[PDB]
Amino acid sequence: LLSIFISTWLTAAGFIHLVENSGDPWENFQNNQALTYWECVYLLMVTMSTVGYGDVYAKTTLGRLFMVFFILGGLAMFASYVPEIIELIGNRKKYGGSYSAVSGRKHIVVCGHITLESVSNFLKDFLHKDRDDVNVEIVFLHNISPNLELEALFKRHFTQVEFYQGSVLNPHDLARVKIESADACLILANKYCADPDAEDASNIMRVISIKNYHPKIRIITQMLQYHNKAHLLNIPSWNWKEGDDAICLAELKLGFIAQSCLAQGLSTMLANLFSMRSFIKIEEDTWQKYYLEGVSNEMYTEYLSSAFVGLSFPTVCELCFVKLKLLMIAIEYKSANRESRILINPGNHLKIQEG
Amino acid sequence: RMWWAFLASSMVTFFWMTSVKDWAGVMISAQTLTGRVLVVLVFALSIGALVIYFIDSSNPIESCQNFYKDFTLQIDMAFNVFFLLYFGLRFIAANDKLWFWLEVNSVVDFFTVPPVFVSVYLNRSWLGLRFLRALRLIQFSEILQFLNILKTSNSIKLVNLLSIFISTWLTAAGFIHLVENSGDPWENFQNNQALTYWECVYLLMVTMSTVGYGDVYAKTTLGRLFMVFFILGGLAMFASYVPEIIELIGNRKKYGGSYSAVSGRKHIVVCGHITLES
Amino acid sequence: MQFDDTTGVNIPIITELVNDTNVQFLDQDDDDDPDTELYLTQPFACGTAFAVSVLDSLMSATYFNDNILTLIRTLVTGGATP
Repeated sequence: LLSIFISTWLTAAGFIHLVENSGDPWENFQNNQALTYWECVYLLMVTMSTVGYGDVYAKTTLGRLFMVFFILGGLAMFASYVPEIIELIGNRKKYGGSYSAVSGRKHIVVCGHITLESVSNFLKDFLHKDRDDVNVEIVFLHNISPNLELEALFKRHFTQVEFYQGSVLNPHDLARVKIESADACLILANKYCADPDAEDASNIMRVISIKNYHPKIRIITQMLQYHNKAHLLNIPSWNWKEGDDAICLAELKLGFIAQSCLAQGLSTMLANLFSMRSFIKIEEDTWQKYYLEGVSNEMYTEYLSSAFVGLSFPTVCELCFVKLKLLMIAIEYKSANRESRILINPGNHLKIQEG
Repeated sequence: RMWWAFLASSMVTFFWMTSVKDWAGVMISAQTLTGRVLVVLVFALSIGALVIYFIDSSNPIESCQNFYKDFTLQIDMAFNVFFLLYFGLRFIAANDKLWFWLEVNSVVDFFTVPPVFVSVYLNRSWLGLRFLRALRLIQFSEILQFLNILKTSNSIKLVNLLSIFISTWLTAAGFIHLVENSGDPWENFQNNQALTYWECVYLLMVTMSTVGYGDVYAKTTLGRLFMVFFILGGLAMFASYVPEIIELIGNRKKYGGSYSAVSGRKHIVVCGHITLES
Repeated sequence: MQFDDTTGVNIPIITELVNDTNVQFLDQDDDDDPDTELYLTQPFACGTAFAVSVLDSLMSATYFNDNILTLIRTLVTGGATP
């Protein structure tokens, strides 16, 4: 294209230069014009950009005739030869590239099914106003390009969210999101599907791929059944103790209802105990005024003091309640015989072990 | 005429440390409140220096400038000192020591400050490549985020497009203004043309809109050459950088908005399945 | 799976695969790189993974010699006589 452009431009400039140097035969060459070739190239570049200064212009009628024919030939070259070829050099890729590894930004890679509904709640309760020290840049990676609603959603969180297009099976795509160094990778899953063993085994495949790339990453995934979660203990690189954990939607979603059948309303407590929710100060004596005084309470894990060692569990609960106003729901008992097993409200017979 | 004493010097100029290279490394990124103020104060003084060049256009290209004179000239030199002490720390603080040798933020400073720091020893002034400092206006959208006005990234892309438009337009206008003020070397500078900078900006705005009056036009052959290259560079900027980005600011929503509650118009809301037949 | 009288990792298996860039998942042992030639891949070399796509190479090898295919067809099928 550049060669045919420059060749046509220089050829027509040379032709009109030759015409304008000589005069006119019917005027017996009495109407010449003195034009250097560089000024003539200036003329036929000003012309084909439709600027048209007029500092240098054709003065021979035979030259004006060639200019009339040549602007039509230039448009016929422009409307029929280039304008589809220009559009072939106009398909810029929307979501490509890689991640820029800014230091101090442990980029969480989130993959698996990604939709406005699934991502929005997660983004609302993850990138919340009441977090402490969030310097963490979420990197979504998914092969289907998003619709316009996700464009509007990602534009809202501009400083923390980057989307990328591609699978998590091609290890080149994992090399683009810098999966090798990341605090953890979270694989989401659809709430609904035609077959739960489709997306269950697909997420197991994604866990296999991500641990095959870098075997020292924490993966927090989702499952849709309970009988498909045993395939995660299949992988030798998957260590639950190391902190790689799988959240089963069916077990938790339809376990909360089961515990609620015992205690009417436990789901509200165990959902407000873990969502980072904003306290709104209500002055008026409503039920909300008494409700929002427990929403701002959350769950923490903590090692115990040495002074509590050897005592009984209700004694330490009594001290932690009256003295420090902290409720100890459960403790971890670790023995050589068995893997440490969380015990909730352990009986007085059980005593505290050191550390 | 020692115009080449500045330009050739500019061309030849173009031709335990691991803990002090990262002392300002936190100040490069937008991590502290202190790292903001460095880019803000190199940008505001770049604006101030650009103003001097705009005032300098009236002045003759080559002149004698001493130390005890008009204070604009005296504070211009302190601006240049602050500039060199600003971008001098990033020679060792740059991770890549290869692409700093051709960085657009570095070539813009190779050509302005070394003519000044040679001209101090000469006690003169030539209207050198001081128009180039508007190329730092691409860092405008960097510092307008920090004042918490640009938060929607569509506004940030709009500010980026307007900034690169105005910066390219003013830079090319300054370049062709410098070319048309002087004459031609092969004609021994006998073919000058007297152009104010505002008329020159008028010229290169009439040009890139493909209007082309011709009340003001290039008369130097070296100027006409730059106009030929610059209209192709403007179309190459127009056909390959903007025309997809313009279309990103062209998706207007068909059926949005709300209802205007005109009094006396009890508006029946009809919802549910809606089709031409029903 | 585990058994007593051992560990199920010693069990000889062949699975059929449908992708070239999918064979590295079969092999628990670490490999030098994710981007490994299929021939160089540990599972293929051991012979515990038959990719279906390498048969697509035989159409090349049948092109350049008329007798490769009848050789494989009589070596493998066990006398596939017409």
